[PDB]
Amino acid sequence: PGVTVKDVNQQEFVRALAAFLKKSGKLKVPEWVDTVKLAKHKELAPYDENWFYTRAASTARHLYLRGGAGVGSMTKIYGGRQRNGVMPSHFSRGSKSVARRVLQALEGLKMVEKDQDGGRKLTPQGQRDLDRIAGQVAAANKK
Amino acid sequence: DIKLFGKWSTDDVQINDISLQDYIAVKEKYAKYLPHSAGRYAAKRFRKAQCPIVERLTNSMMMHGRNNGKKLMTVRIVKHAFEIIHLLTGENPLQVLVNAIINSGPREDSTRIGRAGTVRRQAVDVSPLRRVNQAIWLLCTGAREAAFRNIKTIAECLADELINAAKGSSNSYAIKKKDELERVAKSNR
Amino acid sequence: AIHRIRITLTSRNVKSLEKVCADLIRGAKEKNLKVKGPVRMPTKTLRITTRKTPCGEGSKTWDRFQMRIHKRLIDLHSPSEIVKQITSISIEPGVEVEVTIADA
Amino acid sequence: GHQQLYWSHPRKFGQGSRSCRVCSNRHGLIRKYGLNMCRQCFRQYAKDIGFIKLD
Amino acid sequence: MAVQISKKRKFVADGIFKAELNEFLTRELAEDGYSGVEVRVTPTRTEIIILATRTQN
Amino acid sequence: TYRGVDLDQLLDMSYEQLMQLYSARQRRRLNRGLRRKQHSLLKRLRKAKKEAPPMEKPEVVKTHLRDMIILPEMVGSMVGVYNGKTFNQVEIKPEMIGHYLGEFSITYKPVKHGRPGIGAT
Amino acid sequence: RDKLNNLVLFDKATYDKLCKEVPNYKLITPAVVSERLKIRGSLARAALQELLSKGLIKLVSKHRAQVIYTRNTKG
Amino acid sequence: MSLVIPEKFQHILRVLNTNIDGRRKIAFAITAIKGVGRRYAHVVLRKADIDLTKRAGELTEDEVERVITIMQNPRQYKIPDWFLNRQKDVKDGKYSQVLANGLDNKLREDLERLKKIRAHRGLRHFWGLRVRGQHTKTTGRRGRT
Amino acid sequence: GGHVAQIYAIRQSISKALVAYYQKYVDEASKKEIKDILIQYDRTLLVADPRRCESKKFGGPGARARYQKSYR
RNA sequence: ACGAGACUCUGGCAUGCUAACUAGUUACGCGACCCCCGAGCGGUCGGCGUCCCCCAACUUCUUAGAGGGACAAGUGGCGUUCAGCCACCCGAGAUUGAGCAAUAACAGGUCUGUGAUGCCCUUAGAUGUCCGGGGCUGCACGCGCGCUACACUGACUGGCUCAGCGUGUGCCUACCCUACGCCGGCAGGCGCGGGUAACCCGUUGAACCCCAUUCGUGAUGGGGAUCGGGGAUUGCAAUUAUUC
Ligand SMILES: [Mg+2]
Ligand SMILES: [Mg+2]
Ligand SMILES: [Mg+2]
Repeated sequence: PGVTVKDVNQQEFVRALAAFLKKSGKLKVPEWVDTVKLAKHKELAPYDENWFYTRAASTARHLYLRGGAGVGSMTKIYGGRQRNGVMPSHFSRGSKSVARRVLQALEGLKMVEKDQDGGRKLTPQGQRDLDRIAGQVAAANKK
Repeated sequence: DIKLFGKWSTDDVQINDISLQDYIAVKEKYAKYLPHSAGRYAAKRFRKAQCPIVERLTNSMMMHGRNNGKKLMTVRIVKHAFEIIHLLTGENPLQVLVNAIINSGPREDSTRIGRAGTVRRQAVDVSPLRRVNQAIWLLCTGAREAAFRNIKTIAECLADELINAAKGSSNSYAIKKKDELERVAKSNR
Repeated sequence: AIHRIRITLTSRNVKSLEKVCADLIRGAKEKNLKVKGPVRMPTKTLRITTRKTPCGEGSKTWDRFQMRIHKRLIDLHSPSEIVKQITSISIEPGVEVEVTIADA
Repeated sequence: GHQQLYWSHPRKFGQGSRSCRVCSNRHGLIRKYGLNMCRQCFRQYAKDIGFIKLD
Repeated sequence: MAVQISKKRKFVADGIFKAELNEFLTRELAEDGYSGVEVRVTPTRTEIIILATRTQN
Repeated sequence: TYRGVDLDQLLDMSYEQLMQLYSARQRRRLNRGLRRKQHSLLKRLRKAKKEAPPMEKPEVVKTHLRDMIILPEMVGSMVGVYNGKTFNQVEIKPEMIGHYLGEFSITYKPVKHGRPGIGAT
Repeated sequence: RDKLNNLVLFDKATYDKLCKEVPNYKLITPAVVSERLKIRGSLARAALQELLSKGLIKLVSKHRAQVIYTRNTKG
Repeated sequence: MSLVIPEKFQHILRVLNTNIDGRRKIAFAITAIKGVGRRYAHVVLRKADIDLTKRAGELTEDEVERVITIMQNPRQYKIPDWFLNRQKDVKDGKYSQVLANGLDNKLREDLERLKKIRAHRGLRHFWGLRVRGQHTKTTGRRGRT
Repeated sequence: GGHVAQIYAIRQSISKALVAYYQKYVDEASKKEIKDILIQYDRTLLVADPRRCESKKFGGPGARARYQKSYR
């Protein structure tokens, strides 16, 4: 039976697959993984020091759903509200360097590749492990 | 039979006084799984009477100005606090809700146009819609002022308000204004 | 040819638009052509809103001006040298008309 | 006069270059859809352009 | 061909044409009894028809 | 000293690396065009410096351009800068190189106060 | 009601108090235990999960703002 | 989490030139000194390689001075150039973060040096008025009356 | 739409889809016996909500609300 | 008879009609996927094609034209049993919002909207016009319209998931919206296209909300005023701080 990423809770799934990159450490992490401030509208840089792995888990899942996306599309997805303080809050996109770095990070693992159109999409093997993990979390979640 | 939130069968609740048998809306006919339905229960008159009570309290709780689009949040506030009730007492949250409402529903009020002495001149009995209308309002206001700056949050802050109102102990903020309103009407009879 | 030609039209008033297009559609049928019916786009509404008063004195009243743009297009698979005359014998001075060739 | 400073200041970007196309005024302009008309004159000629007060 | 105007501005461009056209003929044929104009537009050979009360002068 | 580098290296050093010890604003300003108006002011400032007798403060020069940055070249000058009514007198000394001539000639005398009249109910 | 400000990693004297008293009543929330003995509220949920690890308190709610616990079955 | 209060739990400390409270969390306790904010405290904490979940009180002696060396010489301790307070200093030009009563008198240096040069900003600082171009018609009234 | 507006559109659609399938491919005596029970309960499962929204007027921040008038 | 109403636009209903390669939906043929011991018409796909002329049809979804539909119509109750009102059934809808808007009036505002204008003033050391700099912001105070808050119906970090109006490259006029790849922590920068537009931005991956973590009732991880330093963008010029 199954198992795709659609039939598993994405909240638990993204946690599970982020553990996979933590377990199989090959995703090249930039030097600044401790100091990015991570999506300018945000402050107080993320609590989890593995924030690059949960980000990498998250962007991999997102692309599997809506492929053919670039860096600018990634920054919009993770863009949150910027609280201007005394000025009313607005919407601001995430930092481009972190989304750029993770996008190339999946390239070094050969999960994603450039296409004839702008953006990159998961390769056959790239979405293969994503469904293996989706089955892994479901069986753990199911029982 | 309706397993509200997967529990709390409807067909055990009893309501004492004849007046709110017509009004209390916890009967199996309007036995909804959740307190959320945009059913136009305020577009006309007299429809809010048949609107389910569990919808009413979760709809009045959504009121301080800072939380006006939080219906799903108020559904979790009642659904959590209903657990605290059934956890503490073991009987039906639905039952104690109705006992809390009928106990905390003020009957006598004062309203007039002459020279009001203390509140108004003439003591006036309430209709059994404003009675249930007001009674929910004290409960909602009874959790709000307690949960404002306390460590305890609304789930228990509402919870202790109902059980105190249901038994009757003069320590709940809701029933504390109820009898006070009753006696001022008896004062200016 | 045989050419996959398309003819488009656009204006602000619709009563002429319905009749003038149907005139081209009926002209196509009497010419016995493989004719694609009138495909019609969502309308375009221009929403200029203005202060409504020349000076600054008023009760904060405004002026909501509208203009609707409706565009439709027909498609054919008939030779250009045998469809020019029909698209030319219908004028309707209130309308805008554009042509493009089979390969576009 | 002379030609070196008569128009030395640039009528580039800004309110100086822009103006109404009827009254040469530089207040209450409407550049939307390239009108370049002030609000008073636009209300005056609105029917001729085709902006109709539908609702 | 190279620079074509957007349709929204285009219907504005025709609309701003007749507005000023009617304005100038109003100052030009005022004593002649202007009484309005009609611009019979075609893709190439646009024609303008005046509605004067005394066209003879 | 200016940025840990003293005034002696400031006078002889070139424009292509004074941008860095300048702040972002003045670096950007010099990165783009330096027009002919301010070149002449520097030209006239240099002529005033050379025309100053030894151990003598060079003569006052007046200007309208209250938007120039101060350069190491013309430190030690008497520059009169218009504020709209008069040319305010400003002396030039080492520690302004990252400021403007308009920053010193104040364009308004500060208000002391006045007793409220008919308003202020 | 002025200020409490007195909670730093509740000591052994308190320790024995909650370990033999908390599992003997039904309403356990990080807020009430914070009121009950003196607790602040941060180490409250740390205490409840530490008790939850022991297997003597039963969790019923498991929500963000409300983690509701109850005593064991009696008899 | 412990059986009793940790034996060397310091309720008050004497780091630098103030008394940071020990009960508050470490990332928000060290920030109490001038010159460090929420982000500066968090980054220097990571360079110290100490966990965030602990408090300031139980932070033992070794981590007391390990942080101090982090935040007086950030440059050689791999703190980014974008993070410092006194970047490109107006007198010395060293990329350095000032974090003490030094910051109190460094900030005091600007007010006088602008005052000594009679800059419009310094004069407004001297007169107590707003210096960044605000409007004083209907605000700032609480400072005079 | 939004989260809940979508959440109502799903349940509304599947109820109509079931009865439409029931009416077409099996006896609707069964469809009449299923149409009643979900009518006596939450009529919204088939009848769509006809109220969409109300436009904003140029006198206040919203549809019926007005900018606060000050005359003192 | 004018005004009200009627009227026009708009919103809701039509699985009824006309049509959709600038909207698509199913069916199909694939291609990758996954459980596979085999399942198997298992399901995932906003991945591909199905008008280079069938390799399939169709309009449910989207769009917009013609229409229809609602009228106190039906049922009861009240009412002179009149005009109507109340309740109920069936119904998408039993009062959707606007636009227009009479007789007139007011020394209402506008000569600073106009090559609209009477009269007066000025007209070469200009009250014409241009150029440079300042000012319209300037602060013992008072008032109004607002925004942000005074928090644990909450902030913080992380993750999941959703819209609708409408705009977009220029008469003047140079100034458009921008995908993607790379560098930068951000601000941004550099190349590389697309779009005069249901084609590209854009399936508009919006916020709130939702789900996990930390805080713990402390002017506190609220609040973000004032204030220092640094970096970019716009411009010919950013100081009195343009903006970030
Ligand atoms: Mg508003
Ligand atoms: Mg009418
Ligand atoms: Mg500041």
